[PDB]
Amino acid sequence: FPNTISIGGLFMRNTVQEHSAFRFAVQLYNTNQNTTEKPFHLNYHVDHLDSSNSFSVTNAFCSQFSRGVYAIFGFYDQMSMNTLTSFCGALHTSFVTPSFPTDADVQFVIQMRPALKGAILSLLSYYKWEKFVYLYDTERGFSVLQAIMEAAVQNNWQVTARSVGNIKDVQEFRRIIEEMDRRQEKRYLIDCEVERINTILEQVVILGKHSRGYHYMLANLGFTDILLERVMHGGANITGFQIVNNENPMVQQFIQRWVRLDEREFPEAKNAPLKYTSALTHDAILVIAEAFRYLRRQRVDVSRRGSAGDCLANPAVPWSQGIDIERALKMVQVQGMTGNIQFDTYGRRTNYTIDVYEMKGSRKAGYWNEYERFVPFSG
Amino acid sequence: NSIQIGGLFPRGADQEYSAFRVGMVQFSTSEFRLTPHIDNLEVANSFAVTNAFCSQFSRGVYAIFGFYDKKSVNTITSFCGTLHVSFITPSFPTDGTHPFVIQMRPDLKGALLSLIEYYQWDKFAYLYDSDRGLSTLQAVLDSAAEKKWQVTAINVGNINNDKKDETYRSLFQDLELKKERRVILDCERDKVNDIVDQVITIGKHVKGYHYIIANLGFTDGDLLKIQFGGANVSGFQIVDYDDSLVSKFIERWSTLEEKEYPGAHTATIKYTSALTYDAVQVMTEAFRNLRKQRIEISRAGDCLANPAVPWGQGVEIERALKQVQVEGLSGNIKFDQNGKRINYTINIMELKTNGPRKIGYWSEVDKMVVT
Ligand SMILES: *[C@@H]1O[C@H](CO)[C@@H](O)[C@H](O)[C@H]1NC(C)=O
Ligand SMILES: *[C@@H]1O[C@H](CO)[C@@H](O)[C@H](O)[C@H]1NC(C)=O
Ligand SMILES: *[C@@H]1O[C@H](CO)[C@@H](O)[C@H](O)[C@H]1NC(C)=O
Ligand SMILES: *[C@@H]1O[C@H](CO)[C@@H](O)[C@H](O)[C@H]1NC(C)=O
Ligand SMILES: *[C@@H]1O[C@H](CO)[C@@H](O)[C@H](O)[C@H]1NC(C)=O
Repeated sequence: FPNTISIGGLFMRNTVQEHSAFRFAVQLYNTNQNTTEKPFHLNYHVDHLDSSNSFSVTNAFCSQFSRGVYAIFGFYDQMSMNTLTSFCGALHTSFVTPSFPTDADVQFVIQMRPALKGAILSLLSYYKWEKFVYLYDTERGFSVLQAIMEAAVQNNWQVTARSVGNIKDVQEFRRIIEEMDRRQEKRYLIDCEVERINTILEQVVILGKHSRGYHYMLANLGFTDILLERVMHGGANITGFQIVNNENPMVQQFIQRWVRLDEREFPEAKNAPLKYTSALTHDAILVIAEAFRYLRRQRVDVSRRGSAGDCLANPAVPWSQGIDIERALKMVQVQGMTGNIQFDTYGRRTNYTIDVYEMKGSRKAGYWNEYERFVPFSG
Repeated sequence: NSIQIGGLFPRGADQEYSAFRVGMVQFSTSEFRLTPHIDNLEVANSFAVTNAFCSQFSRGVYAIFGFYDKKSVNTITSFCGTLHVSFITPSFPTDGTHPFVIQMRPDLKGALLSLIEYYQWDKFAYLYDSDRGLSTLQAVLDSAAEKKWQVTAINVGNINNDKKDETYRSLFQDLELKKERRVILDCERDKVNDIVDQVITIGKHVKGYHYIIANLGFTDGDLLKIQFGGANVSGFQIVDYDDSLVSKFIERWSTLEEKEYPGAHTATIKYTSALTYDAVQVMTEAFRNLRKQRIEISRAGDCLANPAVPWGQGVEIERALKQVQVEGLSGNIKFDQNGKRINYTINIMELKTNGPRKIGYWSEVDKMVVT
């Protein structure tokens, strides 16, 4: 077994905090004195993409592949996702990611982020929503939109569905809200990026639709980054979702070290709000460490220096160690900042919990999992 | 002398590649010879598409003709745009304004929305194929929101061949509980034929039902099997068999030897194939135009070079492609600055017991006209 496992790191715009969390998680792994928990040194090579288009991501992937990596940690978006998954699948190189979980059943992609559609559908069921506005962007895929459309057919819902991801001028959000208010619409499912959710809710408050007869369901796991103060005060209902419980030992342990870091070494740690994607990043390093510790114990061949040669070698002959690496990543069960971490055969999170919040401050109202569905607490 | 070009063809796109070859003969000219390098591949596989692109780039092509799908379109747009290599394609037009891509296929959205209004539908089912992409569904749902339509949107992608026949029957049973008799099919030729087969099997091709076939190849479908039941059927056609340009082409095409030209020897041509033939005209005309302007063009190395090295003459090629204006199998061919078809015509068809009938057309300058 090698002395060093080196991984790739593919970071995009707007992953500053995650990048700090990545480096800190690897430093937590490497500074452990217990040699049973730290039997190899973890190394990384990071590439920062000024943009995440297919050309730049292919370029980064290939140089990482050539330098020698045993797996790649990183981020994709709608523009880069297909290229990455296709290259990982052809070359048997495992990508581990906190990005939106993919639409397709794919190989060699470990998807740290749990799917949200099931929790969304259970809560629409619990609140008995049959008529509502659905505002969405496509930055996290089409899973939710497809699920909403399909559930509308099964349950005879009236969904007014409006794509909002291309709206640049805030007066268009105002026009949409005013038209829906004229149709007596009181229920909004917002399936957008956090920053777009913030834009929309500022318009809700400007127009006084943050009062008691309105209910905003926020379909985004970055609930704690959404600006909800002005909305709480008006009296509207708010429903949100999270995957981080700040009372779990793993989280209290991370946070007390994280708040002490020098911001010159770890930008956006210290007092900045911790994004769930940064917890997912930490969790990725737990998964990677566990898998390689597993491979060591079982005396499985992982190769001397990792991947080698040309990503556009023709024919493409995948290294033989790739399949065993993938299986080791996919079989882990660990407790992380985002709770119980396990994966199915397509690298989707399984046997996970989502915590459900409603507004008053904000209180946890219940939890959701795949087997129990939505479980509300007393009250 | 030669102008090397790339041809990226999906595996089994036989009729398209036949039409490409017929175009190469028909449009050959004294000023130059187009010399194609053909890769056949899995167009849904971005890795495969990236290898083919880079391979063409290194041989030193001046443009690439090809196809992409929802999964590989970001590969094509990103590499073409970075390296200033023009892509000409009959595939679904891209969602935004990507450079170095010329889109032979006219946009359908405008005509489809006008045709919904023309029949005064405000309540309908919409069967969409998630394997093909979702931007027409998004448009239809946005219009539904603006105009207060009630749309029952059902995904007919991701259907195992195992139970395709059974799934479609249950889909249409559920529609009859809601008493829904107006259905749009946002699918291409094969899947349209599959669904139509099941509609007939359960007897919903009868009077009192209306189907709109939302693709640019109305008569590419097997329409004869739904022509006698009594249901209304409507669609869109960009290839007009009454135009003399198209009937002249059909005289030769219908008499080609099928063994040498797979998919020929027929009285119709799929719109994809027709747009491919038209692409050979557009490319020929672009390079001839560069010569009329005395803009000299000769000179690519490593696909993944750092830094990216885009050739200077790329912009000139792009510009010449985008300035072309000709008549082809798909009508008047002209492009805006982002390579999208403009100034085009889409014929509106209804099926009758004596065959498909042209009832009008939709134009990109105005909207729906009855003829
Ligand atoms: C860490 O080392 C201690 C002391 O040797 C040992 O008891 C423990 O099992 C080791 N590994 C763990 C906790 O995973
Ligand atoms: C707000 O929440 C309550 C439960 O606390 C619910 O019964 C009520 O219907 C909600 N308001 C709207 C407008 O749906
Ligand atoms: C689910 O996770 C729990 C711990 O949260 C674990 O004990 C249990 O065995 C897991 N269940 C399955 C079916 O994997
Ligand atoms: C079939 O077409 C006629 C008009 O030609 C129309 O009156 C009828 O409503 C159509 N059928 C359906 C189900 O809409
Ligand atoms: C548009 O197309 C028509 C019909 O083919 C053609 O004759 C006309 O000159 C074109 N108009 C423009 C503005 O290019």
